[PDB]
Amino acid sequence: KEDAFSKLKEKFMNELHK
Amino acid sequence: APGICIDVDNEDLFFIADKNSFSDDLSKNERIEYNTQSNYIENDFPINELILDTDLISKIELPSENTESLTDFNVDVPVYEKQPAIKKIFTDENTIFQYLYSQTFPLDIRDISLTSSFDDALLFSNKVYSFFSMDYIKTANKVVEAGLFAGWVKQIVNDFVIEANKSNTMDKIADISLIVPYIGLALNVGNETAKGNFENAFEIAGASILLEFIPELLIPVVGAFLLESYIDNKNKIIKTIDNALTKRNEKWSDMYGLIVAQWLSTVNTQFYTIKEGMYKALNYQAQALEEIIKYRYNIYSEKEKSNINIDFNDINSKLNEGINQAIDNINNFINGCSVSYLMKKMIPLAVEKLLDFDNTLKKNLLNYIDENKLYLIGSAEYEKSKVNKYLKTIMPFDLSIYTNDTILIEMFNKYNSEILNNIILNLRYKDNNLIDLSGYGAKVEVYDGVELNDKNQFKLTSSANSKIRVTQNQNIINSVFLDFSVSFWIRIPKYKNDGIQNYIHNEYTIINCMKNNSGWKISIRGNRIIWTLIDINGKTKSVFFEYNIREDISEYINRWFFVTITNNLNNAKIYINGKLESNTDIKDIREVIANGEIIFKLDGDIDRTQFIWMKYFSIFNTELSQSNIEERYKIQSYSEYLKDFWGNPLMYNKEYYMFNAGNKNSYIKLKKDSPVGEILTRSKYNQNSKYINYRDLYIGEKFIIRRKSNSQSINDDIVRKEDYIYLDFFNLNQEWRVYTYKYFKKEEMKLFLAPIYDSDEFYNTIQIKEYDEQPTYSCQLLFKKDEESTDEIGLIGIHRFYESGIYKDYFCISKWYLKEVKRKPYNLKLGCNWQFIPKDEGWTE
Amino acid sequence: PVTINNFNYNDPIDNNNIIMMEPPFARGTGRYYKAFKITDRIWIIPERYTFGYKPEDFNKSSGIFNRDVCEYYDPDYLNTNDKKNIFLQTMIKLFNRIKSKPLGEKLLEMIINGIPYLGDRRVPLEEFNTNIASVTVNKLISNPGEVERKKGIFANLIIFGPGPVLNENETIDIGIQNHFASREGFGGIMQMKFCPEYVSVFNNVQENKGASIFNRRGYFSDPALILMHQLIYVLHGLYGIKVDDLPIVPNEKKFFMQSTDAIQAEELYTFGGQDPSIITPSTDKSIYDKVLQNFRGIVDRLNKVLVCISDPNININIYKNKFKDKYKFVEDSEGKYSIDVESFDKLYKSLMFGFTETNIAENYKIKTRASYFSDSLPPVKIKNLLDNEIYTIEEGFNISDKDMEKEYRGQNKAINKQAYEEISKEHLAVYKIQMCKSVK
Repeated sequence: KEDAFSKLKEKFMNELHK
Repeated sequence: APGICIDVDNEDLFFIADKNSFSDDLSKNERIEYNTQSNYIENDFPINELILDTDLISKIELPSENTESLTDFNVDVPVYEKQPAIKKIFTDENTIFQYLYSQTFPLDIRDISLTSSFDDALLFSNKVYSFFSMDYIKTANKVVEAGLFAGWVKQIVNDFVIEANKSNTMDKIADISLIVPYIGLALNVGNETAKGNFENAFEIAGASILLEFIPELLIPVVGAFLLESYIDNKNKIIKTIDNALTKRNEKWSDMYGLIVAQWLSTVNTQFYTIKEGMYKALNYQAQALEEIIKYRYNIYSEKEKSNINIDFNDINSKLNEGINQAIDNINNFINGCSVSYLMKKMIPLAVEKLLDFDNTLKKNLLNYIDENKLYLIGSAEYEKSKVNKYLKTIMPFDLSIYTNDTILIEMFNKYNSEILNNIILNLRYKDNNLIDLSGYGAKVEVYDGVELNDKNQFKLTSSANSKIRVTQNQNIINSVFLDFSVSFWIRIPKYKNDGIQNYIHNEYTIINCMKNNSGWKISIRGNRIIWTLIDINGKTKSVFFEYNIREDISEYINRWFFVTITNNLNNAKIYINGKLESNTDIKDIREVIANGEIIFKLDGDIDRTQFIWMKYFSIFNTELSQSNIEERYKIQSYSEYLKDFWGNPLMYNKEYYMFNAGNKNSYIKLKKDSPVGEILTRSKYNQNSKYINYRDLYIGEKFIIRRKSNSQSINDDIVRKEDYIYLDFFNLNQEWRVYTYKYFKKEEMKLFLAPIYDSDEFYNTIQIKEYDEQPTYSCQLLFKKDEESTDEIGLIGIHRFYESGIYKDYFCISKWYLKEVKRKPYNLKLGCNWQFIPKDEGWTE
Repeated sequence: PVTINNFNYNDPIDNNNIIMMEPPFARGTGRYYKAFKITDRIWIIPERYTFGYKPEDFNKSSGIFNRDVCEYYDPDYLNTNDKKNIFLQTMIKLFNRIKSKPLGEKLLEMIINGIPYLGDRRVPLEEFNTNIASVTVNKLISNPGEVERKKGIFANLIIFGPGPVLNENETIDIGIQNHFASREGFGGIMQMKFCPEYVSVFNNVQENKGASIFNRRGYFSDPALILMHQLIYVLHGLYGIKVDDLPIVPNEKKFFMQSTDAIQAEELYTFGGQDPSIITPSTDKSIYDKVLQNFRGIVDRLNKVLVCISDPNININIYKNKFKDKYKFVEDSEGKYSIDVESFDKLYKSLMFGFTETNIAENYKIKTRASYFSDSLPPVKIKNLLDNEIYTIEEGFNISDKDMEKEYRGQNKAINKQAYEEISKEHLAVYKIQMCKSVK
């Protein structure tokens, strides 16, 4: 299961631009 | 005629005076009388007084030389004859003479090489023994191209100078001021000093291990004093008593002079021969290198020699300055060892017999006052107190009394200026046991209930068998006029919340040194450490240090700190971590007995789960200055490794809660449905009392440190400075990791906390640091692109981020910290300063 | 002041300052030597010291005399008249260097004036007796080929050339019937064997000040200091205080222990510096007490002396006043002599601790070794002591015009190579221990 890492990555990229 | 046979000049042997050389006269009795005088003869005479003394040269004219012929020719004419110039002996020993022989080579041999094998140097003509490092030997033995030669020549000459100049101990916490560590390998002099690690063997046994012979001292039992009766005269009885005490001083001084004479002619002679050996050994090693260099220069073709610029006088000159620097160190080290043997191994044995003489004289003099009390007319009691006062203070040894040689005086004055020579007890760990490395040979016996580890930590529990007994050397010189210090490290556990009343009220002893209800005592009552003095009469003085038990974060509670206690005429002082905390006046007390047994044991109304940790217990025979104590604090704080919150070594594969020195009441929590560090506030102490306050430490995420690569020293699990590590933490069942994003446009940025996966846009490599030069348990965490790169991204810390609404603190990486970490005093309150808190027996919450 | 006499070896015999002496150890056998009076009471005989030595021992062999000397042999030293003159002129020069400063001049003045008592322990208290080998020496005053005629003279010191070992300088006192007048308060004629050119060599490894040298290592000694060292043994012997008490004796039970003779306290007193501290205060006082008791024997003799049986021209009162002055006794109104304890103390200390090699070396700015117990290197030969380019009366080797004044550079084997020659190891004899390996 790799897509757990991708779904966290977008939340970080959201948190960064927040 | 096989067998290796070495011709040694009688000149190069050791001069060691026989015991029959020395006088026995101190054992004879003296008759003391009203007009008895002291006998001293100073071996000096001033030359200027001799040059301008009008009485010296004769005024009387010389009588005529002419007289009658001699007819009585009777006279004894001595007769001389020769003896053989060789004496052949067989021996198993390989000492100085044999080891120096191994470092020479014949004139006609070509292509010599160096070796660390003593036996190979003897067997083979082209092998020359060397006492420098494995790396020097290998570099000296290397053959190279013509273009690389002048580089190699410059390097090996430089390496020689470095190897010769080694003047420090590898173990930096050992109490040794100066040492030249290759002496053992060079000569094998004394007790097999070439075998094993010499520096290690020296720390245990001292100067004694270099001596080829331990001499048998003459220390006579001083004879009895026979006091005269003058029943008529009061005046003459008081003069006889005064002459007895004054003649007692002569016997002390003459005993010391007897010891000095034996020192100079049996011990200091041996150390002289050693200094001469090292001078020759060093010159042989230079000669071997000059022969190797010269030989390899001439293997090259004639045209290759003109692409190589070498100056052979410059090489000889540069090696010689290296030898002369090394000889200065060796002379200082050896001179120190010689004075050390005098002061620790000879003088105390004389003091033993002189105190025994003083005791017998005191019994004699008091009985004499008692026999004559009628003729003393009630002044009697003034004389009895004079006798007891005079025979209390002992004569201190001063070498300058028995010689005017400036070399010897400066040896002695240097020795006394070095604070490590004031140590009289020094407990340290070797081979699953505690022993005394002071040099005075105190007896130490550890019972089964004391836990020991190889970091010098020992644990006193409430068990009956958790005990240590130290029996002190009785022959060390300070009864009335105190002048001594005590130092140690200690970790004292936290109070139990339920049992605060037993903690705060019940005093308990940890270290006890008492004899005839007099001495000193170290005790604890809750959050107070106490030093106590007790005299012959039962009088008491105390000085204490108390740490605050209402503190968000305590620097003392269950954390290692350094204690030093100091005692002189006026004061008894406590220093904590090198700084003065408390001070009490101690003039009121008189005569404290410090020669008792020292008992390391918990004693009092204690909890059954009570314990204490201690480290590096030592005693000095002088009052340590603030500098001495601050220096000792820094030295004993040194390590290759990093430390945790409590002060114990920091470990890989150990669970840790994280603490931040800049935001002390803060902690890291993983945010709900988001991969970032949320920063909350620490939960304080819940309820009840009034005397207590603290902040919870076992809170926030449970981190764990992981090593990067297996290709390393996999002996221990200890994290060192500059190591590369992954910072991980637990998330339910799985182990997650801390990353930073590869693009970092602003100054501060949130950190990415996610499971263990090989990504392409996130860095995982952290270098653990310690930018603080003073002692600390704070470390820092540095992100880079990878191990090899010299660029540094930023340091892990905390920042207050703005995020719009339609301010919150996050676990971050920052550039601003890198611009501050190298400022002069160093900010302890910086947000990049982290400490790791493991779960510990001595802190419950 | 002190006057040094001048003469050449071939000068005629005058029976006054140039004589044919019959020296003490010849006994009454017919061996006589041409002798030169360098100052009052001091004689030079430019010839080899043969007394007690076999003629064949003057050659190098497979043996040695002393275990602690690097011994140089030369049977041809002093075998011509020209060689004897060189010796004599060299001794005159060293004597002038010694008197060039007040300290050494006073050493000579004490020696010249310290005449032996006219007697020894066997002589009755009431008598002076000059007819013993410790007081009187004969000169042959007849012409060549005539029947022997003799007269006696008093003397203090007779300096010979070397015995078999050129570099083994030595001072010697006279024993009769197993007792020594120079050790019992009386004093007696002293003899020396001396060689000015073959000097000792030492190093300063222990010294953390100046350690300059270049493999031909260390420093060579000034012959004037070597001479002054032996002259201190002469002084002690003339005043009757040559030490006989407990000696330092080396342990020899192990293979690594150095072998030497017993060392009386005097040898360490005479060197000075550090070395007197090896003599315990117990032994320092044992020696002080014995000298004093010997001196008490001498006052009692001066109070009782009535006649001189052996020489009727001796004025009893002239000699009483001379010996009073020598030993620093005091005189009461009735003319009895006694010991003043203050002036004994000052004299004893000046003789034993005043004149030392270390004190003299410092005063004359000559480098010498650090202690009696330091290592010795093989001797060297000084090329020409009679050349003022190398060696002068004023400065020895350390001449300021030649830039040899600083750091004793005139004595440094690496700097002043012109001054000396090494000696071939073939000619030296050295006691060795041959250490052969074994196991179990």
